[PDB]
Amino acid sequence: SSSRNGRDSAAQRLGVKRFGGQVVKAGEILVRQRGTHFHPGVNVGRGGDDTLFALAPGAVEFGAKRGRKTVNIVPVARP
Amino acid sequence: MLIPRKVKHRKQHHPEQRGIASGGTSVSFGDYGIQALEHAYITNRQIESARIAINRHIKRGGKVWINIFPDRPLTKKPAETRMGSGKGSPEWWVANVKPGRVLFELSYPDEKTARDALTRAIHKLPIKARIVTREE
Amino acid sequence: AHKPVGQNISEVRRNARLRRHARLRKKVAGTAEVPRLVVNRSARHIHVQLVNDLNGTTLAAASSIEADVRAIDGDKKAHSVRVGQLIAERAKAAGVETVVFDRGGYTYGGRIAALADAAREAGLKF
Amino acid sequence: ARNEIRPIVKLRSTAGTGYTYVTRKNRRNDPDRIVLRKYDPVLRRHVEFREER
Amino acid sequence: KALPRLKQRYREEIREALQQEFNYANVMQIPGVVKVVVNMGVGDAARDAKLINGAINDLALITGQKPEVRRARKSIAQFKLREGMPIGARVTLRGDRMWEFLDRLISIALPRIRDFRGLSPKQFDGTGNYTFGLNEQSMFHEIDVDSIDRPRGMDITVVTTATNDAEGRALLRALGFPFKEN
Amino acid sequence: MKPGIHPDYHPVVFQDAATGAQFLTRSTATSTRTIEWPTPSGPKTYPLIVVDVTSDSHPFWTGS
RNA sequence: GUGUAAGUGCACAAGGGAGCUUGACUGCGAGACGGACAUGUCGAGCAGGGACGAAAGUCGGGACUAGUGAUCCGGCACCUCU
RNA sequence: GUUACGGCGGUCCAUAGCGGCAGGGAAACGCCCGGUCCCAUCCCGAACCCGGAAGCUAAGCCUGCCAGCGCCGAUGAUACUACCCAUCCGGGUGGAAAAGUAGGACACCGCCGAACAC
Repeated sequence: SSSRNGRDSAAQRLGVKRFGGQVVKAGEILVRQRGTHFHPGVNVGRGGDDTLFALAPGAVEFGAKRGRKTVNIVPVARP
Repeated sequence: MLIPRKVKHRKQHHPEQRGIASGGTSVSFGDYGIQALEHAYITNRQIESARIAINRHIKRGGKVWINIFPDRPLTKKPAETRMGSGKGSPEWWVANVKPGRVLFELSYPDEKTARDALTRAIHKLPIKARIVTREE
Repeated sequence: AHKPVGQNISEVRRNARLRRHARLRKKVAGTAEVPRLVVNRSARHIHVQLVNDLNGTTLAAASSIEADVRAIDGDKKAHSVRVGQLIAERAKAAGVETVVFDRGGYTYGGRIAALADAAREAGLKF
Repeated sequence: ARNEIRPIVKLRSTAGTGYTYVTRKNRRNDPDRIVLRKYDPVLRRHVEFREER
Repeated sequence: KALPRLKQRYREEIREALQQEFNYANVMQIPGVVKVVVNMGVGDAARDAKLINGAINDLALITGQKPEVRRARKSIAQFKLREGMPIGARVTLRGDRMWEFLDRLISIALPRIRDFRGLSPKQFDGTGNYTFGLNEQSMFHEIDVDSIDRPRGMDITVVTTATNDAEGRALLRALGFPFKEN
Repeated sequence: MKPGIHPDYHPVVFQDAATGAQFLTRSTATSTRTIEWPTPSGPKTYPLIVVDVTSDSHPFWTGS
């Protein structure tokens, strides 16, 4: 007379965190993710948990490189 | 009786009764069809009753197509039990039927007997329905 | 009405080369102050370039087709060596000291390696 | 967890003239215990340890 | 500075005859044998892991090259078969060694089979690759036929750049395989 | 092939003991598997192997 | 197919295979995520001393997420602290 | 500058693919000859590597052709929907698919090198 279900796992707060256009510093986290849904491009690095981060400051551009959505960083214009 | 041989998930939500048909709004394989007008869940036993109603009204020869199959279950739970403590087991199987959808298609020569048969099969179902010719 | 069946080894060797070259290329980069040294080999002769992959442009060039390089007599290896000399001179004229070395989808050793080692000897930083 | 004689067993990895116990948990149904091993100690440098429990 | 029998013969007569038969534009279209293949499925890997070594030794003595030991990539337990159990040996042959092997096979052993009426013309496939099989190794004088402890048969298959069975059979005829001439 | 040596490789003279239509050629058959009588059939001398039976002494498609 | 559940990914291989091998290191850490709080997660880059590689460069465990339990009280080795 | 050339790259990567037809080999791309030397096969100079240019453009590759296997793809309408009106029903302002259709398309672009030339 039991429901043997009921369990669940607390969240991990995944997804995009710095969308198109924004200004990001270095080492900042663009997206947390399990697999490489989004891949790195230029001035972008990968983590251990397939997190992404910035290697050079600038601003974002979610473009594709041969069918795969990438993330990039572009040079800000110095004031 | 109509049931599937196996479903992956044997406890499903209740189907939706919102919206009009997308397919089965056109007679396909016979000449004289049935078309729904309302929203409803139609079960196994209803369709059995209806096909028997038709075959006992033509009685010799003339074909009957059933464009529906009860591939979505529903869950009763045993009697006099307080609410809670889980989800009941599947007991009868429905097909959702949105308005515009076609259920049955006959192929018998004379329209008299055919229209009459379809009417006898309409009065075995919970829905308002109407009768269709393949024409425009 | 004679007709073949399937893959020739020329096709195999070609597409495998492209396969592993664009495997390797993941790690190699390009820039006008650190360009890529591509090599493109054949049985007879050889070709090389200095590439900027930021714009897919080219800064230097050389090959064992030019009569001045055919003026070598020695082995294929010696042709390759003099080629490395020429590209060192040309690169350091056009203003490049440091580079990487892309083996272009070929194995290191033999003509490729003797080229590159001659270049390392004659000044290029790799 | 506990201290049962688990398949993944043993510990301690001590150093020769290098007293910086580096630790690792490994099995023990396999044979070996007189070769390999290396790491950086104090004041010293990349040299060779034992697995000495 | 050397030439095997079948290869000298190949470059002398057989290319000419196939040209005069099939009338190719380029001679590059001429059919030519590439390699020869040998295999032995032990099959009792789960019952004798030592017949494998026996077969290795036999094929060594037979072909003059240490075989390859083919592992079982899948595990099908209705045969005891598990991932990595050695089931068979395999050898590739290319060049002068190949031509010498065909010379020996055609000239010593296949004229030593018991009541050899003929190898079929129907062991081909798609274009002309001849895949036959031997029950015993009691035939090669290469083998020390005193020491054998069991029959350990084998399976041979001969691959060629021929494009169809007609060209394959014609080439292998010119090279001297005893087909059943039919 | 390469070290992890294979069997040894030397020539051979397969002397036709049927009708004297002998063969002779390079082979991987030697110390491994050879017979005495280094009979030169050619400009050089190399082992010989009695051929108990062969093609021209084995009635078949190629022989009656 | 991916050691083990599922998903997200992996053929550009993270799948399969072979050679060396211990970075399954030490001293740190910009800036960030998530955030009641304590916990938790990644982290480029610098230094010694190394592996591999021809070099560029990668290596601060495992394709990623689970695989464990705060504080107190005791125990073992080392310290130029008392 | 230029031709039926080769090589390195790019496109928010099939408008670029697969298959069929014809056609080309000057220098180059190739295939091929052979394992003397570096080097290599979980066995095999098959591959990788080395030394050369007898032979052939048959194949790879490049060129044109075929919209056929695949892809791309609108306008307008519909579904759905935000907001508002509305005693159930339904409706108005804006947004707007998928599929389908008309069609498109046997790719385009950049750099160096050759050959060719004033």
